[PDB]
Amino acid sequence: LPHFSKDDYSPESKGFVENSYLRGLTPQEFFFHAMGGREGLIDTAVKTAETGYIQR
Amino acid sequence: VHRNPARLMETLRTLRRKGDINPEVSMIRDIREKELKIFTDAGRVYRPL
Amino acid sequence: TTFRFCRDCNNMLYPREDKENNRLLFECRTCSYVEEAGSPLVYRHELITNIGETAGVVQDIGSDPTLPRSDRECPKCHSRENVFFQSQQRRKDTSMVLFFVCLSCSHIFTSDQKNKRTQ
Amino acid sequence: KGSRFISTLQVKLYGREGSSARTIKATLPYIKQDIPIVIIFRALGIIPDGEILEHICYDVNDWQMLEMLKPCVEDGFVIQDRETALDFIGRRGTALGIKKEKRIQYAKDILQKEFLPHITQLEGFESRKAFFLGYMINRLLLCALDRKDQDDRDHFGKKRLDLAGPLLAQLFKTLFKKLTKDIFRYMQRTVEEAHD
Amino acid sequence: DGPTMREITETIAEAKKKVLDVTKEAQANLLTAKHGMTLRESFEDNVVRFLNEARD
Amino acid sequence: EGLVEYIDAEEEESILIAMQPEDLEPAEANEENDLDVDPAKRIRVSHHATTFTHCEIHPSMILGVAASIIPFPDHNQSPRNTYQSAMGKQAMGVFLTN
Amino acid sequence: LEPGHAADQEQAKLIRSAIEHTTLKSVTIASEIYYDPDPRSTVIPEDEEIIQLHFSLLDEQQSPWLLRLELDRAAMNDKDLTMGQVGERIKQTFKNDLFVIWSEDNDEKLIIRCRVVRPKSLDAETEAEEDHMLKKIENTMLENITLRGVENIERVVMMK
Amino acid sequence: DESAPITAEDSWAVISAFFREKGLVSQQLD
DNA sequence: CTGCTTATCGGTAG
DNA sequence: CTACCGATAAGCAGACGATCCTCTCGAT
RNA sequence: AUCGAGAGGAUG
Ligand SMILES: [Zn+2]
Ligand SMILES: [Zn+2]
Repeated sequence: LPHFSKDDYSPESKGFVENSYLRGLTPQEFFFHAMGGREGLIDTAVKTAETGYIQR
Repeated sequence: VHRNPARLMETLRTLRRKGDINPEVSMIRDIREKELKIFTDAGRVYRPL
Repeated sequence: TTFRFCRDCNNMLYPREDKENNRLLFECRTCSYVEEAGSPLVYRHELITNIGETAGVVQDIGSDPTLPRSDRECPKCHSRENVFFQSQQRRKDTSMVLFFVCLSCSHIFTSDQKNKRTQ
Repeated sequence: KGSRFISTLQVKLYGREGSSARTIKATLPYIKQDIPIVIIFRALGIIPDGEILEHICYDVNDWQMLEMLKPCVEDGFVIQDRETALDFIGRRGTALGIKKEKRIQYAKDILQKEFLPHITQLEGFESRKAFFLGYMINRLLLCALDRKDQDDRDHFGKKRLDLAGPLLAQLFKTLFKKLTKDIFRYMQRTVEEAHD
Repeated sequence: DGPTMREITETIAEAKKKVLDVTKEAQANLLTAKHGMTLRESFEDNVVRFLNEARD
Repeated sequence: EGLVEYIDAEEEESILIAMQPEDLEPAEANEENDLDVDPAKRIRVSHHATTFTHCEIHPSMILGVAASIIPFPDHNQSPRNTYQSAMGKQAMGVFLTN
Repeated sequence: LEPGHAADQEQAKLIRSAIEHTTLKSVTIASEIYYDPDPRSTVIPEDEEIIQLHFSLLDEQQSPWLLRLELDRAAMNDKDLTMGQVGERIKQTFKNDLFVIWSEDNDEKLIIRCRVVRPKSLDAETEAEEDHMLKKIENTMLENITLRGVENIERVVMMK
Repeated sequence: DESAPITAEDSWAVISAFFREKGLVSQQLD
């Protein structure tokens, strides 16, 4: 994200959330977290169609 | 082509930051490629800031 | 490598052996023009490549904001001013080495502590 | 400001890593086959090799760049002149001999209209379209050598949004134009009569 | 627990700072590649674990 | 007056946006491990680059019209945030005065 | 492993580097062509003693166009190979129609040198070009040469 | 003192200013 | 993302 | 030294793409 | 009544 220098390979840069749900997420953290969850929906959305094509 | 976008850029951005050149128009200086695209297409998403 | 072009018609050159006297002669399939040879190197492939690594470096880079800035020292001028980055040779197997460009001298240097470098 | 003439162009590169000859061709709208870049340049109006390479590669040092272009050059020694550079561009049917000059006057304005309609679509521009077609090539290669990555497609700023305005346009244009030749079709039936 | 809390973050402290060290190895090319995998890869792996393993 | 510049996605490429106006360029203490801070406050990555061009308005502003309905969205596992977003739009209320 | 061995890891290595596919392409720094005419006195000065060895006449040409192959000191350590084994497999492929040389592992620059040989005597017609068939051999060389192991087999791992 | 920079709160006034102007469907209007 | 479609490599009779 | 009549590659595109429910809206 | 389009609900 543009709030980062280029070629930064450490945790904070590439999607590791230090803080716990209780302490709360930080601006970058949240987006990243968002970035993955988004994958969660993707599958249960149209990867089910295959799973159900199999059964049939 | 242009030669020496040291000032060309900074008198492109100074003009936009006065309202002269439309604040909606985007201006991309690329040091590492030696480029300068300029955009005025209808359908560009921007924000602040 | 380097190959060359002809004057007069300006096309590409295609090497030929000098039967009689044992040497090399470039020429174009346009007119007749023939120069002699430079270095005996005709073709080079390379599969592993050390250039493409440092690409883009200007006299305008020491202003680019989207690039880190660290506590190194110039082998030559000693100013702690610099920017750096990993090989812009975006191949799959490349090393993860840093490339420091001095501001106060525009001298270019590396992190690598083994391995020789000739820029 | 010119409707929606989506006329698409593609610069290809034949043979995968380690093939024999890596020949470079292109998709040209309204023609049947892919056509070697060198002939395309010639058909424009840059005739000599080694000036050809001056619209493409931009640093007469980086050689691997230059070396990659060899086989393209060696593809177009079969065509060397302004004139017949457009001859190859002729095969899209059979002129049957009837159109020998006129297939040029077909190939001539195909590189006025369909080939890169932006940059301009006017008559007297060729060195505008070459340097660019020479810029499509510097990118194509400047990837194959693996010096910069493949182009991302989910990048947001390189997509657009058809909001309500241009929507209406893409519609109104169409409808107005349809009304436009409704009048034409009513006129051919006037005089004929008067009328009024 | 307060003193427990300190300890958790103080165990994402050293389990992040172990990464800044392997990064600062690979960047000065000492990181030797595991037979079979790319350099960048052995690194990519080295870290992923170091972070998971910190979390657990 | 030159305080704000409408920034596009592409142009987003060449910039270095700060996150918090105040705590992204004051001075050094340094605060990373030094006595003392609030144990209960969260752990902010920090500012470590200092060559900025821009600065972010307020983070919260990455969110959308239904998303800003959530309270503490940054304490929920994402899908929860997204999940609600779909319901705020079948929830019942004052849909217009007229 | 063979039941006749169990936890001898030195055994497992033997198997690994007799299974793992290794193309010549995977150990080549830079494949280059040269015009070298005088086979006894090479124009390049990096090879001043190769080229000074080669003890022929024991026993007991020619070829105009060279072909060089620099090899990495690096991946010689990983996949286990003495320069010779390389050389012989190269020759084994073409047979008696290409000369072949190489430096020793001890040296600083590891290199190969080859020259096309040698169709004369009972002929037919069209005697020209040759430079095109030279490249198609440096091309066959990289992408059709095996060195050790079976094909279809990439990285091989020592899992316990 | 008019010299000193923005801080925490002050950021928000800038936001309100924005919506005061463009409202909310600005794009769809514009 | 299979089974059927359509063009080259070449080991033997002619 | 040639067609010969065979097999194999280099691919022709291919019919497919979860379940059951609730609303609203425009056209034959 | 019919065909075609969209929004949502459960597996999420
Ligand atoms: Zn010439
Ligand atoms: Zn210096």
